[PDB]
Amino acid sequence: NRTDLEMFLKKTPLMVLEEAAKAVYQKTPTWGTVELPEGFEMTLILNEITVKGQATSKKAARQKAAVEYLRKVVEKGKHEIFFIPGTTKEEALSNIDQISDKAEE
Repeated sequence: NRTDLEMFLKKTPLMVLEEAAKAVYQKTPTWGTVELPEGFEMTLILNEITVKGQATSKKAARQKAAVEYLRKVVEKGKHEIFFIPGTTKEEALSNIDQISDKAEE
């Protein structure tokens, strides 16, 4: 956000996490890989927010996890963890949602 370059690097969803964990506590995020009959479960921890997601792929495993985290933020009116821009309600949701879709092109 500070620089246009950041917008470009925002190509991946993990960029939002790296910036969120950093701008909030200047600390890196925590990931965990589980092996269960269901497949693989990703555990994401962020200071006070912790989320988990089950998936059959590694790429989709983290993506789903990083999303659950962001959601908890909006609920606590703290979407500004890194500065998620949302002129309106749907803008905040829709904005993030696009960060996931833009994963490809």
